[PDB]
Amino acid sequence: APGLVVGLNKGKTLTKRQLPERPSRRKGHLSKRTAFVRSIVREVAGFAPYERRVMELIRNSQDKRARKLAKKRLGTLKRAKGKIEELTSVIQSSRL
Amino acid sequence: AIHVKGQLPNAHFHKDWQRYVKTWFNQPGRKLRRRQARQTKAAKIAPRPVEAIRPAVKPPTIRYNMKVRAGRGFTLEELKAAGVSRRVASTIGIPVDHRRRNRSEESLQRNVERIKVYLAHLIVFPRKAGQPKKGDATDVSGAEQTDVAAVLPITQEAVEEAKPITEEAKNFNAFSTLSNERAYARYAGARAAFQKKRAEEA
Amino acid sequence: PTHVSKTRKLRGHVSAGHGRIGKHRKHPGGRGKAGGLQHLRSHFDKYHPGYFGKVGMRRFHLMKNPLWRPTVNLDRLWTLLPNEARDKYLGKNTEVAPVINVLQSGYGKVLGKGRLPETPVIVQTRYVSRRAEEKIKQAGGVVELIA
RNA sequence: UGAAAGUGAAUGCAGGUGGGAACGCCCUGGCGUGCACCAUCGACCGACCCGGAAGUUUGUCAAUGGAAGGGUUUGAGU
RNA sequence: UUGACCUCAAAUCAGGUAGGACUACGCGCUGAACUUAAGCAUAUCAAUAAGCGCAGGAAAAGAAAAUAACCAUGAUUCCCUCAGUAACGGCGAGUGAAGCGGGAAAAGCUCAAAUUUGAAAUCUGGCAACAUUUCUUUUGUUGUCCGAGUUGUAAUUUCAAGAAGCUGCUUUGAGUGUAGACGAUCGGUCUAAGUUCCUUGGAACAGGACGUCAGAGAGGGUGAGAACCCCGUCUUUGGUCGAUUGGAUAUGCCAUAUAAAGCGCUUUCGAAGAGUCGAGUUGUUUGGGAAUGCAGCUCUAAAUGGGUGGUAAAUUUCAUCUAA
Repeated sequence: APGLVVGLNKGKTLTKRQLPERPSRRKGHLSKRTAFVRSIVREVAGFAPYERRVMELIRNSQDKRARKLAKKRLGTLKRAKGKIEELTSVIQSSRL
Repeated sequence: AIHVKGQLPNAHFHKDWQRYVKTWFNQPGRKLRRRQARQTKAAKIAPRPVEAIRPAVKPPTIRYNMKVRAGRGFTLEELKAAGVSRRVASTIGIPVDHRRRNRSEESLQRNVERIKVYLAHLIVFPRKAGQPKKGDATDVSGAEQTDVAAVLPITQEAVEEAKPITEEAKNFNAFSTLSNERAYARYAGARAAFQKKRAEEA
Repeated sequence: PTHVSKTRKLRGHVSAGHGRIGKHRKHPGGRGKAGGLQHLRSHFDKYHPGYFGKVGMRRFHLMKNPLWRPTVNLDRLWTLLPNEARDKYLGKNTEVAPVINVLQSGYGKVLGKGRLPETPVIVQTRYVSRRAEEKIKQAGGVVELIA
């Protein structure tokens, strides 16, 4: 397959290199300062009404309909699940 | 109407096209204008070459990857290997392409040698006449405006000449390998699904 | 030229070659291919069968670049070499066999039409048909697959 | 060539049969030879309908693969 | 009661600026119908004409929230090619791009997010000096007061990185005269040779002799076809004597490099744009097809996150880019 056009690892075999990391690909990494500021803003502002609804539903352990509510609010399951872990982490911290 | 031998007509001429017809009567006039501007630029920027040095890259497709063409500029990694500072390169006329990167030592060595030849054949005038500093020519009397194409062209890889036929080549089935590897790639996903499903069942 | 045209020979004849009964009117049958299922059906179904309807599956964002695979036959393989190479290798037994990279010549597959001389030769190619490679092997040559 | 994945054109002197241009030969015809063309019989390539031999690895029992052979059907083919 | 600050007014307040025209080309908005479909309603005409707003000598676009699936390419624009193609279409009439490839041209960067905190280091305006000029018309520097500014002006950084550190080499003016040379530039100026004879005619610029010039036998004029009568034409991309500019030079002077910067390795940290992305829906658009763009309304994230990989959805990987 290597050096064969067809196959699984198709293509010419060359002396591979280690590409230096791109600074533009570091984006999305949570900084210490960004994490600290967002914690302060969370503690000052609070939660959105739908975030309260999802939190209450998860507390009642109706997770499936909590996920459905989050998806209907945000718009995607990817974002809906991401909010689910965020609010799940919040409630566990509150109970502890 | 349609009653004659030949193709069915397809003339996209139902808009007001006569307003937007484009004629080419200025084709020699445009050609002469480009040359005069080209000659003006060469006289304005002399002695340095009219066209900057470009790297040698490979086009990105199975249809063209066997050819070597000219790129936009030398990558940061290539300049660092050649010993040219990123800031200095743009001053002495070495284009720098931040977007490109060297995935193979073959391409890196190709352009590194390309820069090294350019540096060896380069004459850099001192900023102040009479005091050469680091990279700087002591004698600049013989400077002339030449062409980078004459000094250093983009050369395609030479077609391999005759080589002996080995026994390991003799006992090699080209068509069977092609069909086997195509089927191997085609059912790679199904095999992995079978193996994982069997594993969880076990 | 207009001085060898037919409009120069109809000067004096009233209808100008278009008849007195039917006349030359603007569009007595429609404009273009209009009517190919109603009144041009005789022409369409006799001289252009297959014109109407759908066939096959529909492919989005087709790019011909990853499908590029021009083909060469076996009898054109030796023509792909320079004349000096041909004179050096055809008909003479040498320990080294020539290499014919068909990719450089601009082909993506070696097909099996034709015959080859009795001289071993290395064929470097992306693809090869089944009996094309069989003929090369039986002629003494080998096929080395490139990427 | 197929909608595609894909495969991809020599049993033979690149094939027989009939008519044929031109030439040769023989005593008006006869014999040889047959260009171009059409009638035609077959071979090859692809699609379709069968048929499952190697090989490949991965499930070997299987997975993948698709040679031989069979159609006298199909193509804007050799 | 005085004051401070915020907000909001007034003045023929000090100094400025906007309108209108032109609109071939350029950026938008808005927006048809005739017509084609042999009728016609989707379609087409056409993202056209008309209407409206806003620019420049070009405008726009532009340094990737870009392609691709390669041995990968590398801002934009235009040309050829892809290609009348993929696709879109009462799949009817008809419509219809993009990647690569070849070329013309090429040039890169600037902020917001950082404590200068051992010192708002920044800026407008008044006044007073000096200075400079396409220019007594232009453009500034210095000083000093009022003010703007800490609800943030400078330096520093922009993801291609960078910042903090660490040793160790290399590098440097936003200068101002002078002199001459070398170029460019619009412009005043200079330009070779028959009008010699005969015939015709109102007139010779015609015909016939005899000549001359030619780097000039383009063209015009002059009482008929004039290289030699005249303006010109060639020499000329030049001589000249006056001008304006360009980049070097040859020097003089002011330059406080205590500084500023490139490179080198860091067990390090590394701030990255929100009623925005995205989702649904409704219009409109596209070749974009279980939506290509745009807009309205509803819901509205995130932090290895978020875009895009041209068949909807869920999960998992892989590339790629870094939006508002």
